[PDB]
Amino acid sequence: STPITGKVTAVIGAIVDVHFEQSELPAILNALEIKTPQGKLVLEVAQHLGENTVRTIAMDGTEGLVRGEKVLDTGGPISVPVGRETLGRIINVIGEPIDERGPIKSKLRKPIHADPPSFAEQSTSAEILETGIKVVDLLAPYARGGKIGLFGGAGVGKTVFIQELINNIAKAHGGFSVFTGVGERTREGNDLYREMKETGVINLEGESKVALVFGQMNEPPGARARVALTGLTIAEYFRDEEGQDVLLFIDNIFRFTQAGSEVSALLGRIPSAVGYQPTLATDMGLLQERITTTKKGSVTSVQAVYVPADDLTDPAPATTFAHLDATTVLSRGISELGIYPAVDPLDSKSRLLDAAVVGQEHYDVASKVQETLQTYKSLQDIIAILGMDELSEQDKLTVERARKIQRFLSQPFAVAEVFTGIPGKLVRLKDTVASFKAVLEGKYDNIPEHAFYMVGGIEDVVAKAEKLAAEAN
Amino acid sequence: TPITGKVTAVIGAIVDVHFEQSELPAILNALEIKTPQGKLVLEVAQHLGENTVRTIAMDGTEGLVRGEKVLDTGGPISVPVGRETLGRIINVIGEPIDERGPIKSKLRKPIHADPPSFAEQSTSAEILETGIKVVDLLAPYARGGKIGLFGGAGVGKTVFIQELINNIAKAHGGFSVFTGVGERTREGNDLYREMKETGVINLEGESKVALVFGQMNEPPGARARVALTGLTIAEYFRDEEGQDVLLFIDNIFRFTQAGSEVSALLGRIPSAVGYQPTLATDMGLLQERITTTKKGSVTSVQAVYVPADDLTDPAPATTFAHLDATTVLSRGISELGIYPAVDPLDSKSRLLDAAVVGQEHYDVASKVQETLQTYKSLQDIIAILGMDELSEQDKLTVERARKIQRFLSQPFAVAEVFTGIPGKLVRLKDTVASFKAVLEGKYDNIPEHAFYMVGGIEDVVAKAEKLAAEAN
Amino acid sequence: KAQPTEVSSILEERIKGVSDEANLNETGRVLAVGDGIARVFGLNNIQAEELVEFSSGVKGMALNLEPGQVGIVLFGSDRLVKEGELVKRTGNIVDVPVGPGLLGRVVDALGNPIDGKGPIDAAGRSRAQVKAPGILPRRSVHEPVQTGLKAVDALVPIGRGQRELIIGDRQTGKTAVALDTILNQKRWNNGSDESKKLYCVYVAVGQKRSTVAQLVQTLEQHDAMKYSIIVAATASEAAPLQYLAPFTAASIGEWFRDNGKHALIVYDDLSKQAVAYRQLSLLLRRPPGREAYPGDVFYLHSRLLERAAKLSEKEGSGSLTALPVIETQGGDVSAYIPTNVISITDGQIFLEAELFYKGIRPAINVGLSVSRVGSAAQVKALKQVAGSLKLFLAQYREVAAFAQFGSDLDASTKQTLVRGERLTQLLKQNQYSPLATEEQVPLIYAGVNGHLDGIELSRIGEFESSFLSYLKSNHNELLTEIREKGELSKELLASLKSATESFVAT
Amino acid sequence: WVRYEASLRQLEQRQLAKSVISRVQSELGNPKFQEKVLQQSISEIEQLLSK
Amino acid sequence: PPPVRLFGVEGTYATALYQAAAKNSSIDAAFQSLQKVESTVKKNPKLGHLLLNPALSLKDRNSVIDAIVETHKNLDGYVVNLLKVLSENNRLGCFEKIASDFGVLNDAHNGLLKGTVTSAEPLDPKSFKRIEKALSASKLVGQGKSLKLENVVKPEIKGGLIVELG
Ligand SMILES: Nc1ncnc2c1ncn2[C@@H]1O[C@H](COP(=O)(O)OP(=O)(O)O)[C@@H](O)[C@H]1O
Ligand SMILES: Nc1ncnc2c1ncn2[C@@H]1O[C@H](COP(=O)(O)OP(=O)(O)O)[C@@H](O)[C@H]1O
Ligand SMILES: Nc1ncnc2c1ncn2[C@@H]1O[C@H](COP(=O)(O)OP(=O)(O)O)[C@@H](O)[C@H]1O
Ligand SMILES: [Mg+2]
Ligand SMILES: [Mg+2]
Repeated sequence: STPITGKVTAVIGAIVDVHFEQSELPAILNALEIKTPQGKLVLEVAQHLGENTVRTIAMDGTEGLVRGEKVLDTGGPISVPVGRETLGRIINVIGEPIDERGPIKSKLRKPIHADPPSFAEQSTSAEILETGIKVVDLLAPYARGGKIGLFGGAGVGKTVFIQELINNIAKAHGGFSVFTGVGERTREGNDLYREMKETGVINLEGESKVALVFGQMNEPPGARARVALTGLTIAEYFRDEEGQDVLLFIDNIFRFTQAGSEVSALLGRIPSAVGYQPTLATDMGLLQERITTTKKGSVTSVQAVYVPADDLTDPAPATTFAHLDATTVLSRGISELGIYPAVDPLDSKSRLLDAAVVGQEHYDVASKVQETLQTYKSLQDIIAILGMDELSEQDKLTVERARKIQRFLSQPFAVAEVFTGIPGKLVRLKDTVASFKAVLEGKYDNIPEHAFYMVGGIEDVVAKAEKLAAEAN
Repeated sequence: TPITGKVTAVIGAIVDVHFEQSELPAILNALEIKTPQGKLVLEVAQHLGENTVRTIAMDGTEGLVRGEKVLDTGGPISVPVGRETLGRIINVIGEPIDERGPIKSKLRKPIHADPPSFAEQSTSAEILETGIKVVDLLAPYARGGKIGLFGGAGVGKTVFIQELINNIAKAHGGFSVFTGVGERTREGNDLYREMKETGVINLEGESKVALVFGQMNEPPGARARVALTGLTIAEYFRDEEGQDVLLFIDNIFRFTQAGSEVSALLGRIPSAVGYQPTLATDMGLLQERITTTKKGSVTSVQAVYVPADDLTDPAPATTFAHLDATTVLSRGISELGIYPAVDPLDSKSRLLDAAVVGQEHYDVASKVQETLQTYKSLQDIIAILGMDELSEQDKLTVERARKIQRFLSQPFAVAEVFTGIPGKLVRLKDTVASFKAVLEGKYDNIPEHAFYMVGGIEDVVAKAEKLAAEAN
Repeated sequence: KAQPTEVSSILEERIKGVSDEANLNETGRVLAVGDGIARVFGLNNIQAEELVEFSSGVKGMALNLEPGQVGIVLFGSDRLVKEGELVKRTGNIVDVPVGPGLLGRVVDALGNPIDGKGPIDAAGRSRAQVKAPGILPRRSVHEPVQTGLKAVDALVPIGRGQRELIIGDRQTGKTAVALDTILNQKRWNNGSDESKKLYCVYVAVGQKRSTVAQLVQTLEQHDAMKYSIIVAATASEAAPLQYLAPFTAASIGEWFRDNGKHALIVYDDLSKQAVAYRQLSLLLRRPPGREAYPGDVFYLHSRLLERAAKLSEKEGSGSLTALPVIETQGGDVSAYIPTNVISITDGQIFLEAELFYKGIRPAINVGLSVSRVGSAAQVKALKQVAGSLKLFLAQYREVAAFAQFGSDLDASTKQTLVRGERLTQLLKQNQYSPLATEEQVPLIYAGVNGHLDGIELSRIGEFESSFLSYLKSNHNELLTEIREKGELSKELLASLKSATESFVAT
Repeated sequence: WVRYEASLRQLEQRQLAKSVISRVQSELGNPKFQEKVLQQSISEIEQLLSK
Repeated sequence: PPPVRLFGVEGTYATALYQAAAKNSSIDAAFQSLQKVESTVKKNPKLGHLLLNPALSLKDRNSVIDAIVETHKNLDGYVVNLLKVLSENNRLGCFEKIASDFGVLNDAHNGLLKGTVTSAEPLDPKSFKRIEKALSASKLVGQGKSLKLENVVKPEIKGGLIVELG
């Protein structure tokens, strides 16, 4: 046909301005191509600046861009290959395979920009997702068709937590899973890809029931922004056209907001609170609403929010809290004392913690665990200042029991054996609720609190207590 | 020939008007725009340039188009002034909000007037007995002076000011004015109903109070200028009528809030805490016109809303220097059950002098203040370590200060909706005698509960006797 | 299916008629469309905040009318709109369909049906931006709003026309207490007395679509969707839609208020509306105020909330009750938006995670939760009757002031501590369990007599259920007496005391 | 059965929307670019006759 | 009282020139001199629009503005003043020129290329804009009809879209 040629007029960091002629203006978020010596550069039209000039966001590095270079309009937004062909392949933001295994022979390439399915939702938030992690299986149950937050700052252990999530779930899940790796470590992605390869999760010459998306934080802001969108395109195509339950996996959903703020700083927008993009809520909602159960298929989301400067009140983590059925807040303070995973027991929360879905027994156990932990945190100040002696017998017993539960919350992970030094444990929901019910009644008050450290079920607690009392003492 | 202009820009609450004649309207002039919903008034705030003036809309900018005919009134906003305004609700543009017909006032003065000169600054130290123990003890109010009600959201400012209207407004004798600046419309309604019941507003006869409202539902310009409208009414009462005036402005901080509100869109660089650069200037221009001159006295009571309960916010912090008697309502004391919520420490007034309230009054107030200060210095030591570790004298001081803090709470007649106890009118002399008796240790045996929500020391004794009787 | 046929024919005939008589010449042409907003030259006769129709079909609204160009906020995505596209001004200020047919339906910000249940039957069109009633047309709030939860009814009662803010931290029960208030109205809405019927309007601004589906199904189960109204402003939806949806829902509630009916609109979130309006201002080139929030977030909140009022008998005696929310950050009540909204609402309801994990299931923070009309807007059987029910709040404040941290002085202090602990034990209420005033009053009375000798604090949970069952059996005469009469007589108080003693004996 | 019939109505509306693409393609290949121009021109003439 | 508003923003110069002309005379003479200026500018492209760069000292801007002064002082009226003030101000001088012709066009010709659904260009030279637009449209549809690229009727797609969505 007739190519739509545009001329580069401004290159502002990761943002490129393109000027067209009369009646050839690409719409917002259209994909634009420039034949750079290293390959092709994709530009997404962020704004129309008028006078037939469009403000665009770069999918790759803007070095080597000369003003006036020819710009080709693809005729639509960025299209990523979709279908079972992409399963087992590693794809960047653009859509080309980066797994060096040849081009993807996908029959369709759905655009990364799609409208939410509106009110095609279901209130099926009643199926507990058994992950094997005793703390989340007790305090903040995960939804099979819902969204999991998995908050945390630097360190804390969010990456090992999500990796344990894949290891326990995607191995024996009835459907496909998609990992996006939004602005994370490329070495982490390589290691986790190798880990799935060893487990047979991604079999190159086989079923390979998992599709991988990458474009980690080494990529420019536009990439880190749109890699979540392309992973969502993969997930939505598997969810609707294939009718399969999909295990989404986003290693850092915050990096999308970080990239949005980065491009907004160059988009000529007055900054929002804490210097974020003003549209942070709008783009964040547009991102999260593509992750919905929908009439056909279902999605599990599983996010991982990075809180800047360990500030839970930061605008992006505050905004993402609404778009999450269950959250798992990892606090660095708990990480200091060594209870791992560092999930905050009384900051994770889950909509699934209701007696109708839970069963009024596990719900009561979780409520009493929260009771003990909240009392412990309330009394920490006078415990440090005065000590345990000042408290009455009931308060002293409550503090000791809460310490025991908080130690018991630690659970070894199979993906963290090199760190713990102890083989990982997968605790069933019934096992952990029975164990914590037994703990709450005081049946294990005589057992030292250290026996609850890096253990699984209550039988493991008894075994560790016996070993410490006999072999160690 | 009337001066005509055309609307050039409508940016939120401000409207830009261009006049095709060199005779541009002066700043603060009133601009009239004919609208289907009624009449829209615009107050000129800036001369942008090229025969364009930046104005602030008095009403909502609903349905404004670029090119609307704008009529210049030739002067600032004029509101009715005189006895006709008594018992009538006044809008920001002088219109009667209540549909009682037009106001037949023969005088219409502009809301923008020069503050009284330093020569006409007649000042007095007359005591004002409001019947509230804390006020008559620690922060005495001055007749003809300026009274401040500092407090956060939901601390007691509106209830406290309603208590002043009930107490002193009925027995004032002169003409008082209430100016609702950016407040709750339902609050204004209950205020109107309460004055109708108390008789200070007599619809079918003579009323002693003029009603001016700029409730928050109004646009920012109305909230900014309604204080000036009520101020002009009070000034006309003070100067021309030569009568004592009680200008009740509820939460005057809305004026500065609206000024900072319009400043951002007025092309003004925001000041600290995102306020208007001129906050001190326009706020003082408003406050100084509230003063007692040689022609009359204005016993104004102004509530001040502190954002985020932060007393260091620029607006209330600068408003403090414009105020004679200060009453600070902190959330902390209210959280302890003291419903008046007046923090006894920073609640200070210039009248607290031995030459004004008397040597005994000053001594009693000072002793109360040192007792509360010794209490406050012992917050953490008691909370984290324990009252047992204190000395016997320190324990006695702590318990006496607890009794005093309970005794500060007083039943307000308008507060029966919350307390459930009938309001009490504790006299100044009664308050002084009760507090000097308590400070002497005469009632150390009486439990702290008997001082909670009571009037005089006789009420304390009666409540203690009732408590002993029911305890058996 | 003749219905799609004739509706298509009618719509296309209307389009033909519009084309035959349009003569649109001063219509605008888009210069620069940004992120969900477009600047358009032309429209020399455009009204401010007037709806416009872009050539692509996306509706718009005019906040800033600069000389020459006007800023149009888009009520949808900016996918379809491009530079040079025609914009068609609708000629009328943005409005929302209103009427009784909106009941049982879920609508977006503009009022279009999004539940897929067919077209909306509206008795009329009301402006999204409507001036609040004046000083005189309102009336003092006296008719209570029966929330159905013990703590909020006893300590912070809500009345018809009152504005009570449900301020709290994240997932601390804000929408939960909103839901119990929502559901408790089924007792009266299933009757015939319209003066006691209280139609409901939920504002889901900033919430996710899955949460709104949870909401609508929950209302469906407990026979509540028929009298409730869902105005959903999805986060994925354009920020102007989030900004406008609470205003349109306020107009919808004002329809009931002005027609002699009582409406409860819960402005749930509204901090998401605040940040959406912050986005609107920060891309509309408006310089911000504090923490990058625009100047009129206070004016916005106040103007929106003040539309909720109790009209006088001359105006039909209608009422419009507001239940706004504030999502505080880390319990920061002393923040700009929180204290701003608290200064608007007629009292606030504070919820923190501290009491939520401490056991208080309503998470009612009796300290910072205060209602501006205590005696009024409360059930007569619950307000004071025996006196202690009136200073209930003062007693709670005392219990907080001399809690377990304070030294246990004497037997009187021990009794006061026991009374307070038993009382806060009683106030816990399970979710989706609206407990009526005819059942609230006996429990509050039992919290003053027979409370101290409770067998362990944990057993009061089952003690409450057993006491309800006891009041149901051969004591329903007392329940219906306190439900119908409203006030409690001396003989009624004696009978209640006798029943309490008989139960505590067992 | 009620919400099954509601879903059936939704599905028939969706299938009509699916057939809308064939409806559009019917006039896409139809040499419609001459009669439509004349009709819109005479409609414009009639529109301006009143004005 | 200029016929049409340029709303400033680089358009104030054209309005100022029009006001200066309308003060006494030369609504046209200054305008054909300005058109000659633009024609001379486009006659030498590398020498007529590259010279309008911001990186140019005031002395060389003055030398340029004398350079356009040529051919028996075709520069007449207040145009010379416009170049003089543009030398000491924003240099490049095309859009304010177009604004000048557009202003004079509204002053004396009053044409606009409307048609709503019609993607035509029916320019009309008449101040009474009531019925002559119909004659212009009839002439345009009669003779010419070069492109007629309607780009799909919007009423049909809009109506279909609302029909399927309900
Ligand atoms: N199951 C586990 N056992 C022991 N340590 C863990 C576990 N999970 C996470 N960690 C800890 O997490 C920390 C950093 O983890 P990671 O989440 O990768 O950092 P970041 O959140 O900055 O990406 C390490 O110090 C490591 O000890
Ligand atoms: N003297 C008092 N007696 C009883 N309750 C009071 C008293 N003062 C304040 N309160 C409580 O504090 C609140 C005061 O609110 P109000 O002063 O009207 O708001 P604002 O502080 O914003 O003006 C009321 O809800 C009331 O319960
Ligand atoms: N009776 C109750 N009151 C309040 N919250 C409850 C109750 N019972 C259970 N909950 C839990 O508390 C949470 C309330 O949070 P919610 O009201 O949804 O806040 P948000 O909507 O801001 O997340 C729910 O997820 C629910 O699981
Ligand atoms: Mg990481
Ligand atoms: Mg909620």
